[PDB]
Amino acid sequence: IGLLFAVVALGYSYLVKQEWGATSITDKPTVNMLGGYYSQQQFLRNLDARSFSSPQPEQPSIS
Amino acid sequence: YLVKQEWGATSITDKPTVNMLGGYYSQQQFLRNLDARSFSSPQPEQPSISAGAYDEFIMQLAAYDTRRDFWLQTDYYKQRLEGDEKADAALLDELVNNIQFTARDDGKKTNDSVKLVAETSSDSNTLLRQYVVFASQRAANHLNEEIKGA
Amino acid sequence: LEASFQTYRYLRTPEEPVKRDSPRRAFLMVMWGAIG
Repeated sequence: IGLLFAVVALGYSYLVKQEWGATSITDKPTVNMLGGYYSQQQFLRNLDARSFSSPQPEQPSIS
Repeated sequence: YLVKQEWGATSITDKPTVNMLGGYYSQQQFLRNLDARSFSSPQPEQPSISAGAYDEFIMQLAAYDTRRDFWLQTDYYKQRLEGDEKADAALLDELVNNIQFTARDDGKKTNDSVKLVAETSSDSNTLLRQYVVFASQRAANHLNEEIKGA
Repeated sequence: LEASFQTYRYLRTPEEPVKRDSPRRAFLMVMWGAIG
């Protein structure tokens, strides 16, 4: 009886599409690789908003 | 008798001294201690320079890519290469999974630790020392690039 | 403005897996064989 179930499982393994998995993990980007965007966001927040509106917000880093 | 013997070497590290950071300490203080606060008034909360350097060293020490590069550049792996691509990839994956990392927990106030596994004891400790040096070099390079961009 | 800039940093870079996660014929061999 065990051999029949073994053969059934073997055939099921032969029939199921094989799935290979690749895993990647990422983190926040470097300042250098952000490019001119870094300067174009600092012109918008570091000087404009705070000095000409005084909103006093709490915001994360550009990166 | 058939299973490959695995000897393990354990190291635990902490934040670097101010003296050993070199001119980087001055080059980051010129960038934060005077420039940002006085000429922008951002009012942020940031860790110490040594704390940031140690954080990046830990990030690059438990990073998988650092381990892959270290195992690719060592003679421990080049002399153990057979030639079959499947066998080579399996051996590289096993070698990188050999290195284990344990992060510090403030509840038990422990320290960051690494454990390296090799066939022999001499390789087990020599490779661990070389790996720590390689991780420190990569962290220093990344910090230098960050300084240049800022 | 710039057309494209990278907004990520690689710690785990994708690589060729060395073992399959699906079937795992030995796992299916032992499991359903012991059930019967």
